[PDB]
Amino acid sequence: KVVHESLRTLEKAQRQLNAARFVDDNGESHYKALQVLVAQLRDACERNRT
Amino acid sequence: LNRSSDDGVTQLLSHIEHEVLVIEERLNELNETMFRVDFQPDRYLRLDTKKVVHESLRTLEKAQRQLNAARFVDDNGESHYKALQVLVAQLRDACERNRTLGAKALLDPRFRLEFAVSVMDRQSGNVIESRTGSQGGSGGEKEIIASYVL
Amino acid sequence: KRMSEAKRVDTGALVEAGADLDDIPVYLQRLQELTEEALPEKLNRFLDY
Amino acid sequence: SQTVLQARARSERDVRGFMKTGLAAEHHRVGHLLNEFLNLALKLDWQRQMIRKQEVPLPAVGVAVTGIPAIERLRFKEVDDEAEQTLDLSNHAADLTQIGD
Amino acid sequence: IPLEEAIQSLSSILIEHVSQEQYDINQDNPFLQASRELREWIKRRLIVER
Amino acid sequence: SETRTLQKIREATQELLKYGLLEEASKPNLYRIVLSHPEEVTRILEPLDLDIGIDEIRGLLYVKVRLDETPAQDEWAHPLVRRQRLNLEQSLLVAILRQHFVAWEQESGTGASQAQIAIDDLLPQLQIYLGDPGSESKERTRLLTLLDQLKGHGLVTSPDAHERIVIRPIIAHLADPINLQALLAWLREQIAQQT
Amino acid sequence: SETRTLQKIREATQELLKYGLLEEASKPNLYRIVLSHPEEVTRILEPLDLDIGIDEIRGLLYVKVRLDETPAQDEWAHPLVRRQRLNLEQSLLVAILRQHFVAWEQESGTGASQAQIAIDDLLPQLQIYLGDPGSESKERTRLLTLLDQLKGHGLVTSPDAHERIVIRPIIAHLADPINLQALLAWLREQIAQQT
Amino acid sequence: TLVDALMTLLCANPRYNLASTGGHESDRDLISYVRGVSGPGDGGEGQSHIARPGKTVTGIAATLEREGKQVRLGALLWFDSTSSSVTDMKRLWLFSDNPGQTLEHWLNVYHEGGTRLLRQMEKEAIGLWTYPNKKQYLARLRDFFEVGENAFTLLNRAAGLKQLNSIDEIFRELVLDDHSAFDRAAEVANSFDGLTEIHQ
Repeated sequence: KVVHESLRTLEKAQRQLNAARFVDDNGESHYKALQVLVAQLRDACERNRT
Repeated sequence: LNRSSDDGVTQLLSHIEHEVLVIEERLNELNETMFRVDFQPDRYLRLDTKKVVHESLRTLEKAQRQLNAARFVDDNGESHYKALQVLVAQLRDACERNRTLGAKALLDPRFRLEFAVSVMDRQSGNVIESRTGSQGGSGGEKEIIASYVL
Repeated sequence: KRMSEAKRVDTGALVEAGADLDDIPVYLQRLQELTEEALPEKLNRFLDY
Repeated sequence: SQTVLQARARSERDVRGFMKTGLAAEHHRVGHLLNEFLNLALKLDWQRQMIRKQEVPLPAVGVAVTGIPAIERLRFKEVDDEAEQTLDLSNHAADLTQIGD
Repeated sequence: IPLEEAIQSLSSILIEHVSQEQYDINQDNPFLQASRELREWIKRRLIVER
Repeated sequence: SETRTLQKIREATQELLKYGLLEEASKPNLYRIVLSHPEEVTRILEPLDLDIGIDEIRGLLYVKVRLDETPAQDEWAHPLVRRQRLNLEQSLLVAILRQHFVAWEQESGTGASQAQIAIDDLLPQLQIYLGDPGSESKERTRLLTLLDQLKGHGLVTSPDAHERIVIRPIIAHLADPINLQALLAWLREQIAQQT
Repeated sequence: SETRTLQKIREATQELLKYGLLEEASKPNLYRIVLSHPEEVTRILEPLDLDIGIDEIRGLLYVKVRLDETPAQDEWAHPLVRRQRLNLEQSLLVAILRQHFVAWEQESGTGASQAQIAIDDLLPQLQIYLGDPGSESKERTRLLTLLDQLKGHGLVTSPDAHERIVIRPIIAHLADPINLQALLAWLREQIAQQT
Repeated sequence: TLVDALMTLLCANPRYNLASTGGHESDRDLISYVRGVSGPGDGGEGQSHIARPGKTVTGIAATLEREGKQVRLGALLWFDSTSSSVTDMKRLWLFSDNPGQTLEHWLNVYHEGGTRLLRQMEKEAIGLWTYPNKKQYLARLRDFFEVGENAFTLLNRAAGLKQLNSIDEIFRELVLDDHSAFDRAAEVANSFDGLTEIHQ
């Protein structure tokens, strides 16, 4: 079993988003975290031959 | 500036031409040796060569010609000096970037010509296969091509 | 100058307004509408989503 | 009579419609500028082809970029061949073993 | 008059006046000559097509 | 190392450049895609001296020339603009179309639905300016030729079965107050020359 | 405010997308700039699925479709690059020019300055595959209009005052050169069969 | 030539002449076989090396038997002109399980008439199938032999490939079926599109 750095970074973003749901603002930081999570998915899909 | 002369570049180009001619002549002896063997039932192989005038050499010749033209317009010799500077710039840049093929095809004799293995008919002398490599071929046939050329 | 720049950034709602002093009321109305109704509604929708 | 009355039926219906427009745009800003321009148009002499082939200073919008002339995009003519047909499908019985040592 | 029938009739009539060289009436193509002058008249407001 | 723009964005911007304008009324799946990443599309179109211009009210996106940071150049001399500068008689029909569009827009409110006009209503309008050749066939051909030349600019569709034409909403931007003011000034200058 | 892509690179990209060809022999400054910033231009053109192939030997650039590395689509399809098939006469003329260029390169080398070929020289060669259309004037007009048509694609230069032409280096990178040789030889053999 | 005549039917995107190259790259194509290009030619004007430069036809078929039952694979390829570009070559793959249907039968039928005749014959004859593109035919092969698409490509690259330079690469690209969740990830990302639109 070999866990690549990409999955580790995605897990880190997962935890960051999970902890960031509760911060008190206009939703800015929560949206930032959510988008930074998804960006890993999109980038992965586009360069799927890497 | 009046005392200055353009002999330097033309001599270098002539020396490069001499080197290319030397390489071609040396290949000539190998071609003659290769005539004595049959690469195939009635085919004898040969090595050809074309001349590759890289764009850099064309630009250098153009600069040299415009320099020849620029000497005879008098503006305190400013135009002549500017033409000489332009001509020297190509050489300096090639020296600084010798590793790129762009300068190799101007300063290196080995890159002034492009090689290609050829198959000759023993009787008529008409070429049948201007083999530039081994793409395709049956294998075994690939092997004989490689072994002969190497 | 500033009306022209606002037009440049402006998205469609002001296609029917020029860059002369006559049309300043339209720009003021747009700003008033954004401050009062459109912006808070969009923010509420964004937070809810 | 039924042709003349039809002509008037078209003519009246197509002006009772035109006047509904114009009313809706008298006080709208772009409508006002448009009416000014339309009024200024009449003075011109449209019969002369040259005057109605001038080039107004309107902007370019919806500019379309197409036909990038990449050299690879070309293809050559396909000339049909129709002289004969290669029906021949012989069994090639000449495959009898004739091989070297 | 329907336009095509008008062209037919005018072309047939022009044939019966070719011998009138006093006005350079030619013979090359009666139908084209009709197509030309039946509109030459329209631009002169003698006839109008609707 | 190698970074490819999101394939969806590439598809959307390629279509947008091909047609010159995009709409939610016909290609929603691409209109939304462009409307969600305007910065990316603007920067992709930035080198070519082309810039997006958005219209959420009507559902219209279009590409327009830039003169920023290289000013004082005629827009139509730009190298990629593939069509000719507008003709006077074409701008007359543009003005009439815009008048009909403003009427329809203020009747039904800015928003959805299409601003349709019947070919019948346009023949009389031109009859005043362009003169009457006394042949419905000829003036109908003239009007259809003008409309076809305007389809090359993307302002109108071709006549459909019922002899009607949709005025594409981009017309609202082609003739707006600033451009109309410039056009009026130029036309007054021409009239003064005529005197 | 935001940075703008350098001026001359914008100029290069726009011109290269207008014509599709850049030559050191006809635009030296732009060619030098584009080769001095190889990554920037390929980055500007990447979003559109376009990409430049550089031919240093002949000092020529050209825009080629960038589509992916042998995807399920055996044949590329692009929204901007509209594929065209030349008519018979254009195909034969392009084949003739291709053969002349290859023959001259076989002697003077690859990239050697192309020897001008007289218009008079071409007419007999087209007459082999097309006969005599009826008059010298007709055939010469046909040849001149075909050369003008091909100049659009950048294959040839306009004839000089002495009525000779040059062969643009672009002709080496045509799509599938095997089509020209085969068709040319096929017609050349058919004429011998019939005569 | 024979091995690739067989393999054209089996694998989706074949690697012709693979064994000679050593196992990593192919250096031919279907067109060079249909035309029968003998070699790179004299390099000049000559056209002697090409076997069938004009309008030509070609067909290949393989017969596999189990317990007497015959499944005859087939293929037809032809040109209507000298053009040798992939888009002008017209193809018709064939699959059948009827012993009576043969390659000679197909060639005679084609000589009688073009594709339309073969399509009519498809309706007329039982136990026969045809496909104007290779994808549906390969799907038929899959559902007939009950194997994932990777199996035939594995067979093709097994015809040579005497190195096995990296077990990981072989088992990742040539053995194990494709179960990547790329489509699922794309779907998940699209679920957040509404939020992006609202925020923008």
